[PDB]
Amino acid sequence: GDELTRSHFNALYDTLLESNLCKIIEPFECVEISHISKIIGLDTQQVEGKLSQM
Amino acid sequence: ENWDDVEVDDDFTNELKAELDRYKREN
Amino acid sequence: NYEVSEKAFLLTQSKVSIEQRKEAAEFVLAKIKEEEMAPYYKYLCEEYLVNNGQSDLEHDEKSDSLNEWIKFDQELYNELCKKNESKIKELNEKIQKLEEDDEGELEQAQAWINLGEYYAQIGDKDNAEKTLGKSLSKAISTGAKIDVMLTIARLGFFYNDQLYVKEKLEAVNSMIEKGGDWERRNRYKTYYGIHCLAVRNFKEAAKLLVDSLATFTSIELTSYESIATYASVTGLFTLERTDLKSKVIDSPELLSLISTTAALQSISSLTISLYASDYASYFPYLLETYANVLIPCKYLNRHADFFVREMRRKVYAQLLESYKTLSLKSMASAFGVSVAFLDNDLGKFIPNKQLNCVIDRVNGIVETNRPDNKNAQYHLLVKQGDGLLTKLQKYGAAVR
Amino acid sequence: EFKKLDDKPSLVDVHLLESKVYHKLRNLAKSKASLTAARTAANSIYCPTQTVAE
Repeated sequence: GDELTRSHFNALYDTLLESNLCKIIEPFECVEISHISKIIGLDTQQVEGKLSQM
Repeated sequence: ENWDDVEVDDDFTNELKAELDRYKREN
Repeated sequence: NYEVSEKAFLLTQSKVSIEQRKEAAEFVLAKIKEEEMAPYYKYLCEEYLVNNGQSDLEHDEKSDSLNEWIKFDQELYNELCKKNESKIKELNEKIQKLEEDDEGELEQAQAWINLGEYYAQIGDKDNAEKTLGKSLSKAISTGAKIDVMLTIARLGFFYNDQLYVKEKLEAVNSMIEKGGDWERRNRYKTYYGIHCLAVRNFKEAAKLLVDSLATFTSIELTSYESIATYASVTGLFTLERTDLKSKVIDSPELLSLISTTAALQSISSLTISLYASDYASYFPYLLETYANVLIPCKYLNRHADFFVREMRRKVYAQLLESYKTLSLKSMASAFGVSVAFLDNDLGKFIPNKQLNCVIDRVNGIVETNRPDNKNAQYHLLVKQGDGLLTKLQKYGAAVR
Repeated sequence: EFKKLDDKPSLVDVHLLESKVYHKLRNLAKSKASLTAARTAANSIYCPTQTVAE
């Protein structure tokens, strides 16, 4: 119901995701995308959409 | 300056893209 | 006088509804009684043809139109002589008495300047500059300098002249350079980018439009929503995605232009879809931007197809930078396009050397081409050798 | 017409609502300016508890 709360909700949505994105980037890259969505815990389309935006 | 100004295309105006709105509901 | 040229511009090309020309005809019929539009009123049928251009009762007698209010009558013929006698002949004898009695100097210069505005009401560009020519020698401060530019600025919007206008504005600024406020400076800047839209200078038109403020309103020369459209829409085609984030989508001004006037739907629907990386609904936003914004505006009809096609080239370019490859079912299907239409879009983009990518058929994999270690030391560096080789020996081979 | 021509403390009441106009407008230039004129006048004119705390 609050626009300011939802505006910061996506700020933490990208903040907590970035903390999870830094988990897969710390080891060596060139891995399978299907295993990336299992580590983060979201759908394959959701991970590819938000990661490409950054 | 090559394949740009006067040659143009003579497509991509109306009838081509107007059909694309119907394709979204056909899937 | 731009309010007449802006509305009557719909009389040229309307592919949607005739009522757009009928609603705009009310402004032409209302303003023609207060001020004579005769030079532009006759210029309607003498500009574009085979739409409304075949209807005239004076020069060539024929009727083809979707609007019947562009034809001459006995009322405009009588009012043509009445405006010439009342607004000119009556006020010309009063100024003539001031020249014979020798009263003041600058006051007599302002008399020809004030009278020169009546020549724009009756639509005489020849005597308008003649009255300002006598007051040009007596002009000192910016009071009489800008008023001369006002008539020259009317030549561009009212008479549709992109040549003799911008040449005179550069001469006035070189004479007395002050600038006053931002609105006096935008007249030397914002209008300069408007004339560049005709010759298609790409970024050279939008250089001074982005830095221009959204509070600029010249009334007769230009309106509030007119500059709001030319500044916001043109800045989207020019500035790349790096500048779209800190300027277009986030602005203290531009965000107030589309919020007040909802007929834009450009800096919002287009930029959010590019920021959210959703191209499924990004395509139909171009139709509402092309048909309801680009077409009805005057100076936005010069490019026509050069608008959307440049965005159709840059919409996939952003997706190519975020992935080393691409799928066919996610592009030629999920985006709303087809296989044959997508191949025609990207078919002419690659050979023009604007971007580079790889397309496949059996696998249907769209691969992104990257410069890797090439960058500017591969081509531009080799091209720089011959680029400075010809210009260096051009003046050296002729000796003296 | 509201500057020392009618009601002196009524300014902050106008600047407070004006700050909410540019806030929903996503304009930070006028919103910080309208509040600055209200915070500067806080030493000149005076407002009740609900207005000052807001």
